[PDB]
Amino acid sequence: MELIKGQALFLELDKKDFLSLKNNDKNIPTFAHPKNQEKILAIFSLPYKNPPQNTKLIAFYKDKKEEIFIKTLEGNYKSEKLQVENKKIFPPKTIQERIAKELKEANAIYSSYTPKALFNGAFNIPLNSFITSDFGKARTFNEKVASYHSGTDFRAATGTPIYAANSGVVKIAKDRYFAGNSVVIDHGFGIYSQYYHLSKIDVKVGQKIKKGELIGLSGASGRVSGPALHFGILAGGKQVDPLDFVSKFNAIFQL
Ligand SMILES: NS(=O)(=O)c1ccc(CC(=O)NCC(=O)NO)cc1
Ligand SMILES: [Zn+2]
Repeated sequence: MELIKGQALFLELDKKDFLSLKNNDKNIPTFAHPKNQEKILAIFSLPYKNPPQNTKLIAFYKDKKEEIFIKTLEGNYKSEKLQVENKKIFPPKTIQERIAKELKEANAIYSSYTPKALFNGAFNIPLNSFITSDFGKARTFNEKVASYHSGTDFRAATGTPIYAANSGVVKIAKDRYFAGNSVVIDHGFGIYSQYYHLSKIDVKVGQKIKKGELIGLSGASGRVSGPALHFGILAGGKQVDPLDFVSKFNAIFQL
């Protein structure tokens, strides 16, 4: 198969006599294919930065092993050369400390696999706007990828209402350094949706939240380049293209 870097892929597999699905010694969780009962699903993601050229998964069954080969494609992401080498930058310890802590808090949350569906049918776009800045917009020195846009930015003046893309449980609901006023929702199966740079947070941590229910107001917090919404999806342990994901997810889980 072929998968563009920074995208997710729903794998279909026979349920009967299935034992495990592996990427070398790392396990990959599985879940019910909701319409077809003889099948199960797993989410596989390739990182945008530094993906392997090829990947080989193994679906072990009681009676046989089934291999899956996935070729890593490059896609057609927008990309600009960097003038100045990125290098190490030297923030104050006070900030270093905050970042490093908020990172730990994030990694703990994103490696807390919920093995049931908390969602309710398809995802909807968090607001009825348009994309100002695409996912995957990269900045490169020597065609090595230094950074990229980990989400997608919608047009939103400060105070534009934002709605949960799908049902779930709120895991983050506070101001953070890079993300500004962040909200992150666990939808189950390692699928998290992200809403950043809010001007206002209207939810707590631990709160069960309905699809289309209000989670906050768009803003510009922690954002250099003005008011907007930054929407993100983490799935199969990686930041991925949110619209591409939504479209694949919905194709399967449509109400
Ligand atoms: N979920 S998390 O581990 O806290 C995280 C993911 C991605 C980013 C990346 C970012 O902040 N991009 C900002 C931006 O340019 N918006 O227009 C931060 C934080
Ligand atoms: Zn953004």
